[PDB]
Amino acid sequence: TLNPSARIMTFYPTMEEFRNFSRYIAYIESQGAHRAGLAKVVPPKEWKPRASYDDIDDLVIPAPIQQLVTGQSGLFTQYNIQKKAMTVREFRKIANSDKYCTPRYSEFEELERKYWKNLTFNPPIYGADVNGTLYEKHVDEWNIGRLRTILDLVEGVNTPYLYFGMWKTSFAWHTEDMDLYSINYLHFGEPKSWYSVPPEHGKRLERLAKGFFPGSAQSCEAFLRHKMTLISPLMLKKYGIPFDKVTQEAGEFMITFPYGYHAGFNHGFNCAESTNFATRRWIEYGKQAVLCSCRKDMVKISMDVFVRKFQPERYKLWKAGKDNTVIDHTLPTPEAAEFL
Ligand SMILES: O=c1[nH]cnc2c(-n3cc(CCN4CCC5(CCc6ccccc65)CC4)cn3)nccc12
Ligand SMILES: [Cl-]
Ligand SMILES: [Zn+2]
Ligand SMILES: [Zn+2]
Repeated sequence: TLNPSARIMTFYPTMEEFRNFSRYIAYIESQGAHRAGLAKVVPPKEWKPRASYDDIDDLVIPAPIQQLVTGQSGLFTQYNIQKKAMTVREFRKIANSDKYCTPRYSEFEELERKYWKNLTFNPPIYGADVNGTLYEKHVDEWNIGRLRTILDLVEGVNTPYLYFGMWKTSFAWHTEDMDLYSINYLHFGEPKSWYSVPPEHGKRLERLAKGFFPGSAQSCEAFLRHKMTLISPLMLKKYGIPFDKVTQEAGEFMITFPYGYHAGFNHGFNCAESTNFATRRWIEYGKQAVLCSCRKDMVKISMDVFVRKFQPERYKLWKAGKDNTVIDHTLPTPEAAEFL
């Protein structure tokens, strides 16, 4: 009944609302935010995670990736080529050069058309998965480095990663590892555009992708976890896959929800910080997540600790294999009770 449209919702918390992260996640779920699989949270103007970003020029990007894209007719495969380490200074120079800078554009629709028309040409460099934070030590509100969710019970899923983008750099269709939530903050720079498929329609996307990449499907059941498959919004529209789009601007947060498929691209030189987190609602998703058998650096979490603590009644039944729980993607987290 809440957000029946499953459209991306935007939230504007006051400084008071913003102070308790986990409570605010529970609040947005009470509002139906989770149904779209992606939500935007604009922080109060007074909030800043770092005073300035002018001291990061010598920050090392250990493994930049040149993103080679192959395909046609809205279906593409992205291949990553690891390049040697570069500084933020060397990266920003390449990002803003004539070769790699953002093209001239009026409306977003124009930039998006240029993205889908040129993604296979002039492969850009993505300064992705840099272990680190740009948050100052004293920042207690929405600190990606120290979120303090139930995911902390596990103790690279709890650690922050930095992503230095340039025009046309992309993230392929995927859900988070272990079908967890994620938080993404755009520290500075040019926007980041996102596409999302509601969790309730996530199996329709997987079936479509399997139909298009049968070689990839037979090799690995969870082949989208490789984060190599790019599918244009027009292909999604053509095959009746429901989706929504949103542009994230500097100083805004994006939340991805369990089993929320998302993809997107960077408009130009930017920097985003990201991590995974959990709520009590996630435990069932973690228990039922279809994982990637083959690829290296694929995250796996032992669910045992979570079932023992939050589902003790179900522990023996689940470990036995008799746990037949069916996930209702429309239900908010149990923590959302105080708002319902
Ligand atoms: O703007 C974006 N850009 C890039 N990526 C995005 C994105 N996601 C990326 C992942 C995979 C992150 N994951 C971290 C741990 C790794 C880094 C290297 C390593 C080594 C061992 C184990 C794990 C890992 C693998 C990789 C998930 N979501 N979602 C939304 C937005 C973006
Ligand atoms: Cl800069
Ligand atoms: Zn993601
Ligand atoms: Zn695999």
